[PDB]
Amino acid sequence: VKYTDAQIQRLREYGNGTYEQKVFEDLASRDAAFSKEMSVASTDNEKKIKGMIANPSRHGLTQLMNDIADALVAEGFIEVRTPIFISKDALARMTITEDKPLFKQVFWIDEKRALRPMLAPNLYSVMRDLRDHTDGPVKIFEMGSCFRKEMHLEEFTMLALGDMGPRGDATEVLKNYISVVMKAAGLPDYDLVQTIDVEINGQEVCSAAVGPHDAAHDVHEPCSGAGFGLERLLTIREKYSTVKKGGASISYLNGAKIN
Amino acid sequence: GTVKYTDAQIQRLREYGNGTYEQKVFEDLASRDAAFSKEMSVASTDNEKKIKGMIANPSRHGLTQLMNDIADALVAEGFIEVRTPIFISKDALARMTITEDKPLFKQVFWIDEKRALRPMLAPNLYSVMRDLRDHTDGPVKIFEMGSCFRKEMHLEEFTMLALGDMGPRGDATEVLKNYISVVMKAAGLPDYDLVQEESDVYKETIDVEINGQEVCSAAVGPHYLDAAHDVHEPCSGAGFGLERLLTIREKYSTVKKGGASISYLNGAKIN
Ligand SMILES: [N]C1=N[C]=NC2=C1N=[C]N2[C]1O[C]([C]OP([O])(=O)(OP([O])(=O)OP([O])([O])=O)/O=C(\[O])[C]([N+])[C]C2=[C][C]=C3[N]C4=C([C]=[C][C]=[C]4)C(=O)C3=[C]2)[C]([O])[C]1[O]
Ligand SMILES: Nc1ncnc2c1ncn2[C@@H]1O[C@H](COP(=O)(O)OP(=O)(O)OP(=O)(O)O)[C@@H](O)[C@H]1O
Ligand SMILES: [Mg+2]
Ligand SMILES: [Mg+2]
Ligand SMILES: [Mg+2]
Ligand SMILES: [Mg+2]
Ligand SMILES: [Mg+2]
Repeated sequence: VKYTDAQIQRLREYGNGTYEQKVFEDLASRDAAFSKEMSVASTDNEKKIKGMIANPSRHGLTQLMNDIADALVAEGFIEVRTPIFISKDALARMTITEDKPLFKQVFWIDEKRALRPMLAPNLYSVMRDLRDHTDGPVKIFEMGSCFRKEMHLEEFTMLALGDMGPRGDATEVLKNYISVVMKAAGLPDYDLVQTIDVEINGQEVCSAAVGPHDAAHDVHEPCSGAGFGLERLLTIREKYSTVKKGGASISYLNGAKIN
Repeated sequence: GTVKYTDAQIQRLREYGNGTYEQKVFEDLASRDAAFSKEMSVASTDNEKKIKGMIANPSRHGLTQLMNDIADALVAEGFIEVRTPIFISKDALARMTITEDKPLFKQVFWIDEKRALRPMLAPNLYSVMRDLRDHTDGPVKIFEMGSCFRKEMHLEEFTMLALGDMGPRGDATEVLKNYISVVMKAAGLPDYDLVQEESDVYKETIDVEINGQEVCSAAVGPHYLDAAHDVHEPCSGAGFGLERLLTIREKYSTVKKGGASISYLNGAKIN
């Protein structure tokens, strides 16, 4: 026997073990193991919360953001912050129009504005404007909340980075930026898949592309960028049993259930 | 003289300039207009220099840096940093006494019939604080920094720092004043006034004001609000506007330049 579906959900509520691989000889031994792992999960959870209260730390998601950010600034990236609201026109220039599947996932605020589902539209705008002020390449990044109707969260934290202007072996430059982020995140082992996808054990954690060409302009600047889901990265690194425990929450705090 | 820059001229000067244009007086319209022309060119020169410096010396964002400076100070004092969802429920708003007939209710961005963008951090922080009380007999001290939203020194999206301290050791007002001091000093704004102000939600607040400008509202309770969140002990909290703090410290001429933007970056207009 394995743990039942309901037992798996019960174990993952307070526990961060790997429960799905466990196998047993009969119901009696499944049930004995379940009772023991439930008790251990709950007591460990309680001790972890008592530890945060006793010795508070920066939030794990905030820490991950700072670790990546300082690595990117050291690589010459400017940090930007852009609004969570974006325009319908801005989405349509992203090709996210009434027919695209993502469009149905957009949270509208009024007839003309939405919560951003991605950072790219704002980031490309800022990169283009900064390039008006320099002869050299412009490298920027942003970390912030994005929203989609729905490892899926309705609110999730994206890291988006971009590099605009004269490059030189753009694909290798982008792969190096991915390396910088993944190593700074504490996840040095990953797979690149095909535009480039980053996977860990088959789970996508980043999508990146060279030359996402900006209908407003006949002639484009060379551009590269990459978008990472930070709750996914944190979940994988800390081995949390669901993606709902390491990010924003009123039930979980840094992996532990508070209620 | 008595002639000032026109309101339109002030807006034009502040678009790229961070000077103090509202102070200028002139003898006549000709002198006003000649000064305007000169100071518009200064403003755009200074703005371009700031942009070029940012490109030559990439850095963390000013708002992010302020957030880190204050957060590290609060963690050093034993505050837990929490992150909570931007979405909150209509019922959560009602427990704050933000119901259909209140003015703040009119400022809420609704996502659907039952959910809204949070206009304040208190609803989620009350929930987390109360749950953490189940795990300790001592003080419960938490803070969050994050975006709040209100239909509208006012932004529609702004970054609140909110802190809560439940079951403080000592007098709740004295403790609140001390943690306000920790924040303001860590923000680089050690000179400020505390002023009692009226509040629809809190009855009375203690506000932090710098030269008359509110940057924080804080309160002990009141009891009805605490009890609505199942809190039955001395409690206090405070909410700071981080863009307002940064604007005042960096002497930016509007509140739109130091936070999130696709036009401004750290005080400079990029378009
Ligand atoms: N729009 C805008 N923009 C910018 N900024 C801003 C805005 N709004 C606001 N802001 C800021 O924030 C702060 C705070 O807020 P308020 O106060 O509301 O505001 P007002 O008064 O309205 O203002 P004006 O200027 O218009 O006049 O407030 C609030 O929200 C409050 N909530 C704060 C607080 C207090 C207390 C408490 N307690 C507690 C908690 C939690 C838990 C426990 C306890 C909390 O959180 C809290 C909070 C202002 O100042 C500005 O800066
Ligand atoms: N709902 C979500 N919750 C958490 N992370 C997300 C969510 N949507 C996207 N991400 C993260 O943002 C990154 C940006 O990629 P992108 O917008 O192309 O995602 P996607 O193609 O919709 O992903 P998925 O196939 O995993 O749903 C994704 O690699 C993922 O890590
Ligand atoms: Mg998706
Ligand atoms: Mg993808
Ligand atoms: Mg107000
Ligand atoms: Mg006020
Ligand atoms: Mg106030």
